[PDB]
Amino acid sequence: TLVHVASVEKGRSYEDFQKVYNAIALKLREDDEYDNYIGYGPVLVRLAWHISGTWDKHDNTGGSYGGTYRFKKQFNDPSNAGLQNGFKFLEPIHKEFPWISSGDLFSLGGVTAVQEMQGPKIPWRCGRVDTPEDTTPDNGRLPDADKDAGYVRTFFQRLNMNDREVVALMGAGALGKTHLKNSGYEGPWGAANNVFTNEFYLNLLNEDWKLEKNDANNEQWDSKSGYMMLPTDYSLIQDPKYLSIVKEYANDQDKFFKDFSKAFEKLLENGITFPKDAPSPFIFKTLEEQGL
Ligand code: HEM
Repeated sequence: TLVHVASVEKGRSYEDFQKVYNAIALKLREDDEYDNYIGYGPVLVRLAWHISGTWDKHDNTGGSYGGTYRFKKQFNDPSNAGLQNGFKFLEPIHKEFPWISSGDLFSLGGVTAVQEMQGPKIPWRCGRVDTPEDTTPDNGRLPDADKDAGYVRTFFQRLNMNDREVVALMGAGALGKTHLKNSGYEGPWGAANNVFTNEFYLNLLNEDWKLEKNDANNEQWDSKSGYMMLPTDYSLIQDPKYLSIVKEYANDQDKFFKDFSKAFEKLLENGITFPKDAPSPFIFKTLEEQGL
């Protein structure tokens, strides 16, 4: 198991990272038109999870720390197609703040997007360090969507995530949508695409789902309301343990926010050793809380 010790960007503290937060949040506001006015919030949240989700607990490869990845077929793979827009969004931020590492920026982008879409506060730690010499390909490390509950449970054990963590994670605020041309799946999980909610769980339990074939010839669960669920999403109510938790989050927004917050931060911090002398996690204020 390689060891990856967090190292604070030289001389930086809270206020420096809140400035990066603010520029990300302000660009989020400014580039409102992206993806039929969904904006960049959702792809940023997906970007943070994708780079973090390359981690393997068994040898500590991958993860957010090194910020250095090689994306299968340079994003023209259904597993990662669409993420380049997220990296392109963060390039001007990186140019404005060249001192932040890549792992810190990718992960802070996901935290910023969640909060600015009114999701829970997500504490965030700095100190990931680029590892240009050691690149992690995402190839085969992220999960397939045409699978069942056992697949999902087993996949996530590699990320040291349990049933609750997994169900909290996948709902992912019901942000954004699947795009047929990226992934071979089409449609949103809910009606409020760029607001962080527990509506994934509600829709899953309350919508009338039909198992259909999309124009890419892949099966997905569809509702007359125009929502969709991937086979892996749907499995969360086919498995009896997952189903209980789905119901729990459907019925308690605050519990879901708190569980999501813990699991997302954990996900974003996997693979990383924080010195005992490391600063405490930062909780960034939103633009709205700052009156900006
Ligand atoms: C079993 C695990 C999961 C599967 C199979 C998977 C599958 C998918 C697929 C197929 C898409 C569509 C990509 C495209 O068409 O644009 C996608 C979207 C997305 N994923 Fe995942 N995902 C899973 C886990 C996660 C989790 C844990 C998060 C974050 C906590 C998440 C975040 C998102 C978000 C926010 C998008 C929307 C992107 C956009 O609107 O541009 N996913 N995912």
